[PDB]
Amino acid sequence: EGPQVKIREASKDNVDFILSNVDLAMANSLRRVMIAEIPTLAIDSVEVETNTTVLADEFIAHRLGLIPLQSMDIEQLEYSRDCFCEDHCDKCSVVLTLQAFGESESTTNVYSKDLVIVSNLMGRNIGHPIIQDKEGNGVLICKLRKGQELKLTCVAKKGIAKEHAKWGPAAAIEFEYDPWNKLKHTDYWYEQDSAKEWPQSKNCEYEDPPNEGDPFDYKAQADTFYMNVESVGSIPVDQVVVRGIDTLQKKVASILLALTQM
Amino acid sequence: TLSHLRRTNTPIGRDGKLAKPRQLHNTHWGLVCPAETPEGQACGLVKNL
Amino acid sequence: VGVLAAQSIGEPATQMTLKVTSGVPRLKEILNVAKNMKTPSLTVY
Amino acid sequence: FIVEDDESLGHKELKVRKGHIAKLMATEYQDEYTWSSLLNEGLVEYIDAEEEESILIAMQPEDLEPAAKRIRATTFTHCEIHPSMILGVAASIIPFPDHNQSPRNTYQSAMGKQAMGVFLTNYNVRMDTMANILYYPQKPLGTTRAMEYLKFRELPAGQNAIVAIACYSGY
Amino acid sequence: ASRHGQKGTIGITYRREDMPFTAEGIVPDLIINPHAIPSRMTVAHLIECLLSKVAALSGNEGDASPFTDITVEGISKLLREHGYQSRGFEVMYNGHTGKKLMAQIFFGPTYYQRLRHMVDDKIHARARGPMQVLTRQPVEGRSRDGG
Amino acid sequence: MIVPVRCFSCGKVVGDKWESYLNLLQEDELDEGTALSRLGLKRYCCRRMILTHVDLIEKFLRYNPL
Amino acid sequence: TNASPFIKRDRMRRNFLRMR
Amino acid sequence: SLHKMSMMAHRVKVIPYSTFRLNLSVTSPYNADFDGDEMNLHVPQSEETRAELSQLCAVPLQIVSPQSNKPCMGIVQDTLCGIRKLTLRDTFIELDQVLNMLYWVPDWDGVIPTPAIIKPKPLWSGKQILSVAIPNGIHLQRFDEGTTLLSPKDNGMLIIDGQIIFGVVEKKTVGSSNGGLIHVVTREKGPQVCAKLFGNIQKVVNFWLLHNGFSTGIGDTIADGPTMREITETIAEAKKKVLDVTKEAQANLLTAKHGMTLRESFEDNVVRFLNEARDKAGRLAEVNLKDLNNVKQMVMAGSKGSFINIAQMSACVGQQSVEGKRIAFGFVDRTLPHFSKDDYSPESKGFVENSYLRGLTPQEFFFHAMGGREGLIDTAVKTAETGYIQR
Amino acid sequence: MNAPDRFELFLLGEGESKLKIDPDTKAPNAVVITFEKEDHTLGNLIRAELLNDRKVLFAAYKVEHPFFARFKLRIQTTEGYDPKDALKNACNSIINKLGALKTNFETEWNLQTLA
Amino acid sequence: YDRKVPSPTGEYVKEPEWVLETDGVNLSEVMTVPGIDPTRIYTNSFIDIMEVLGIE
Amino acid sequence: MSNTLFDDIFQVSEVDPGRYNKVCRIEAASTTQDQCKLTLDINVELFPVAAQDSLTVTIASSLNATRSWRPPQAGDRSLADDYDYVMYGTAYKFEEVSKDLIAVYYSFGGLLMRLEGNYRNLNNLQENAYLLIRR
Amino acid sequence: RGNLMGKRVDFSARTVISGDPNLELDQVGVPKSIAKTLTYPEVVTPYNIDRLTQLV
RNA sequence: CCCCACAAAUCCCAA
Ligand SMILES: [Zn+2]
Ligand SMILES: [Zn+2]
Repeated sequence: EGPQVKIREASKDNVDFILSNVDLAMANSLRRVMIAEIPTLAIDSVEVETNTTVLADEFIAHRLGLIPLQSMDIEQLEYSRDCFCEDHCDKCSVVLTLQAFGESESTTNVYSKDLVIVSNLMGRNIGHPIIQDKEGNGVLICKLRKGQELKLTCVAKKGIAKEHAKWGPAAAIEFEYDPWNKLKHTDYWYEQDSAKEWPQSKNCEYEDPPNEGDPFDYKAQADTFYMNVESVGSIPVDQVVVRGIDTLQKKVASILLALTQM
Repeated sequence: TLSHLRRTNTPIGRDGKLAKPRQLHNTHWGLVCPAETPEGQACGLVKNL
Repeated sequence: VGVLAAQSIGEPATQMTLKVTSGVPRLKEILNVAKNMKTPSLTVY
Repeated sequence: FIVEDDESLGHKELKVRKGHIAKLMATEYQDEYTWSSLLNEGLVEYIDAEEEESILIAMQPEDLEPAAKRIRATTFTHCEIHPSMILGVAASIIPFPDHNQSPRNTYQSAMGKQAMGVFLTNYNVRMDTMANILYYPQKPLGTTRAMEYLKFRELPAGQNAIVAIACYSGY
Repeated sequence: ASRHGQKGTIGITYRREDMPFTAEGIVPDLIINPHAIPSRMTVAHLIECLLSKVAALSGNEGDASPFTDITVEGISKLLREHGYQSRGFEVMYNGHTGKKLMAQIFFGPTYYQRLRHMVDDKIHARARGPMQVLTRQPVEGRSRDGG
Repeated sequence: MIVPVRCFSCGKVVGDKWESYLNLLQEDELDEGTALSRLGLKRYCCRRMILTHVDLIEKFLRYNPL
Repeated sequence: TNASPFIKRDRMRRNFLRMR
Repeated sequence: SLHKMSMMAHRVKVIPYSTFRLNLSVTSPYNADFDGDEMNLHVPQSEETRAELSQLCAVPLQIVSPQSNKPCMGIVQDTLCGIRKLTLRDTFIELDQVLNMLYWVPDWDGVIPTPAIIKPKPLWSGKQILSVAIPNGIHLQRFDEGTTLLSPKDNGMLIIDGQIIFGVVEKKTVGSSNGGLIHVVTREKGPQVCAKLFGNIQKVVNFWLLHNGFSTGIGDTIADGPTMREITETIAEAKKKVLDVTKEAQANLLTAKHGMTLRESFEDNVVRFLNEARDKAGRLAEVNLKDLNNVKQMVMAGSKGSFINIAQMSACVGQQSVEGKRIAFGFVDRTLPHFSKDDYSPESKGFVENSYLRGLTPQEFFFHAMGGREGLIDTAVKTAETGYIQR
Repeated sequence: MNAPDRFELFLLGEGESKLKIDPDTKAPNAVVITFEKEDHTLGNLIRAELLNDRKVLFAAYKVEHPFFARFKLRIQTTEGYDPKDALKNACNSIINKLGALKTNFETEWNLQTLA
Repeated sequence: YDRKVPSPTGEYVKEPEWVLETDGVNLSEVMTVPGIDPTRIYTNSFIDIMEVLGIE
Repeated sequence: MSNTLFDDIFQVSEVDPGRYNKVCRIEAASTTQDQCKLTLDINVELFPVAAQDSLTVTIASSLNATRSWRPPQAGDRSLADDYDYVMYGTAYKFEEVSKDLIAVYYSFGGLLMRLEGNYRNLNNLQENAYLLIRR
Repeated sequence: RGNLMGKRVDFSARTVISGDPNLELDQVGVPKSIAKTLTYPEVVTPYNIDRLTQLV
């Protein structure tokens, strides 16, 4: 049909696949769209009702603004700015609260699973902080001992990655083409030998050797790209790929309709 | 802070001469650090154990 | 003109290194005589 | 280090041996040899700045004691305990100060004092006019053995980053 | 500033989407002018970078030890056996296009420290402010909004 | 201070593994190398942090404020 | 040809502790 | 402020992200790097002041320095290295790139020059496209020691009607120089077109570098094995010659050159021999150096580097100096308490043998520190002195 | 701070569309298009795929400054053929190609569903 | 030393010659000693030239 | 409107790399002419050239203030293109040696070629021309 | 010297500088904060009446 | 308001 795709392998967190019948610009644009503007949800505004811990407040706020959140149904709600409401109605916001008590005599930890959903979830799977480990403990926030208290109110809103890294779902990407340099896009610096002074890519075995002295195929064109995509965990990976394709095509359609309107 | 305790200073003058203890000396070996000095109008005057 | 010449002769005042005496002290001596020699040598043909 | 010219084992040898250092390690790991306890029995001796004009020094404990990477008499009396100890506090931080131009080391020695990080731990209690504290200090991957004694690794200065040496065309 | 007098300031900031990126997907934290190397002639900086890379790979923390036997060759051998180019040069991609970069780039981790001179403390402007009492001239000092 | 979250360079979540990383070096007497390798940090950007982190809240908290 | 590129404090601590 | 420059007028385009912002070309006249410099501004109030400030202190009519009758302006480090990279016979470029970089030049004629080659694909020489930025009606001939009108070494430079014919762009041709291109265009056409020329050249070269990329590293410095072994044996033979001269001196028979004292002749001879060793070793290291090296490219291309720099990094440094007289006997009869007394061997009296690549030795490190301190203090005093003289 | 703000990244301009038209006077049938609130991620793709067409003569795009998320794009082609028609056909090609890619991807991934 | 000298055939050629360099200053006598050029003499210390040759 | 100005067959003596990975100077002697000498710069990477090889040359003033170069026009391009090395440039200097042998110097972007021989003291040009080489 | 030949002035500012290859020689980048603070007088004309009115 | 400290800034080079 066109740009065929072949899958290498996949896991809970990462996907490897081959991409064929594509031009370099399209692949790079895909990389950038996954890495830049995939929509998700993150904590944005925090209300420090009372702090007692040795750690600073805005410090804690910044740490909170980084825990990933469940975002499968992110498309359902809308941006706060695009909403006719004032002050973050339920249609464009989610509210989180934290309760940490320094009760014991040993240091007490505070994990992402401690904070709980408060406002109406309106029946969409949103806002659950991811717990990657088998121990059900999210990333550590802070610690307390016998005398400290934290009463925190957090509001999570839409956001996107390109304006700030909080909303970045990808956090890891890879890109390869012509492991054998048959396109000769670049040479290799070398003090003594080009071959020995460089290692061999794991992608080498797929494409053939350079035929050992064949005349330079000037008219050959780049293709057969090697992708590795690993998500933070805020959302399944096939989801991020399809959403990236969707947002790119939505952008193109928007520019086309703007052209038509003009 | 540690680099402010073991500190020395000598009075020579306001402007300064250019053939006298500003330049390092052989005797300084292993007693005063041969690099930890300020620069400008006090170079070679303040020195560090 | 005079200011321009003064600035022109004052620019290389910085970019200089510091036996026949030369350099900044020699410039000061010649520009600031100071009837001292420090190098009274004279050529004979 | 004091070096006895005489030696039943042969040519020449510095007096201290392996047993003493083993005892030192044992004393340390106990958490009873002290540096003083090294001094009493004649193993190391203080030297003022005046005496050196009557002493010959061996840089390495093996430089000439018995009979490509880099370039390397028989009447020694004292051997340097370690050359890297000719530095001061600030210069000790510089990794491989040998491998760069000296004025550049002086530039860094002066400048490092103008770096933030941590200065104590009680700062939450200790009022002051001025104070700088950064979020996530990191002990540098590169380091010398010295600043361990400087408690530097405990209280790092900055944090390391993934630098790239290139001219990416703009700035 | 680095640990070798190579001071400097930030010019602008990009983000990942267009910053140059490597095969493994690592993107650099910051990039400096290669021309700053030879004129200042600070070499030890590069050794620090290479050793730091190999230490991070092995996990075993590195060593500086001003006067010792550690030389570059062992570092290169160990780094190569870990599976990278011996001298640390690396294939590099252009974020804007994704095309191969014609040259290669030396690239690894390095220690820095933040200095005391934030621009906000040093910006200062004045237009028709207070005058000095004795001489009717503009007053002194940025804090006192001087000229 | 608290171990950082969301590795600077890449972005992978870090800190959840930190306490796991500690006990790996306590009762398992492995090296940091194999510790991280089993912990699963291929890229070294996620790994530099775990190597060079310096806990300070441990020193802070063991005061007795109020 | 490592020539001792790395040093460990806790490992040496434990090794000499078991040595004692 | 030192001379007529550092005082230039400027137009203003207001910018976010509070700080100043200026072109790289004007870096040198202000003598200001970006290491954390600070810079002043003055705003005129009336109309007369604005007019005369526009007509006298504007940069475009300040290109040529009256103090040295050569342009104080000139393109600088990055674009200089890049344009040297581009202006090589062995380079080429494709449609996709050339279209964009043609669109980068603001006043591009909107006409694409025909490809220099067609056989499998249209391509272009870097010279070919770079000629576009050159305004038409310019001519220049260099002929520097090669240039047989069919220049094999490709040295020299010739331009006809604003179109490159042959040569490699160099600081000796495009930088601040007596016969520089900028001088020619300023004197010939008009002392503002040169500003547009600066902009066009900078823009296009920067764009090409972006997609080319250029760097350096440790592997740049390291040299060939047998060659550095030859360096070592050259140092050794120099040492042997020095020792032989010393032996001859110690037997009381010597030249005893006219006028100066026996010791003076000895010192002169040994210093001469050591310098001969150093520069011969540097020459050998350079002639070794591969032509695909980056630092060699950089140094021959101009802006930054020297023969001395690569020599010191690769092969040897040379003895440190303290006002010419090499390091004297601080202690009695020795320069350091790790040496036997009364020795004049170069290592004993402070000759740096090793190179930065391997790293120094404690003594050599100390001597290097001495030299650096000397330089620091001498400059730190001369600054105030020569400022007084200047005033 | 009173500068143009960070919202220029993607938040569209106020009182003006996502684009503006202007015909060049230097070449026949030459049109320059100003785009704002985007950058390379779109311009590179558009220029490359437009250049894929052979009925077009010349296309190129650039970003004036990294501070401002705006970029320009210049097109002229052979006589008769309107450039705007060319670019709209180009967008159609893009959308079709990416849609095929997507559908193929879901087909593959569902096929690769473990077990 | 060497001096560029007009060649008898009408050119220039670098030609060796012998010069005397001293370590002291005086003019009222050295101008008189025989066998010496009375014109091409010159001294670093210009003040003596002014006192002897003239302000020009 | 497009006619050849000079055609000949040349035999190459040898090839010179000149420490350039892609371009090499070339030189050849005429077969039919006993005095026409040739030197030229050739992109060997783009096109193999061996020593002791026969070469064919063509001037080709034009092809049957010119406007912008047209894209290759994947349709018909019925031009003087039945060769391989088709390329363009400009002459810049003329020299009369031996009072009879004229020399012309052509520049090619950065590439150069020099031609000799004395019978077409007028047929050869003007500043620009093309160049056609087969096999 | 501190008051007559050299003195404080008004309408001035000083910050840190950085390079830019996208800005030609005669121009200079200025932060908008300065433009807010630094000012300049104009006189009302039948030419600038509209622009000045809008600006006010 | 002065006096003292304390720091930046002139960090080369040419071929
Ligand atoms: Zn709402
Ligand atoms: Zn990471």
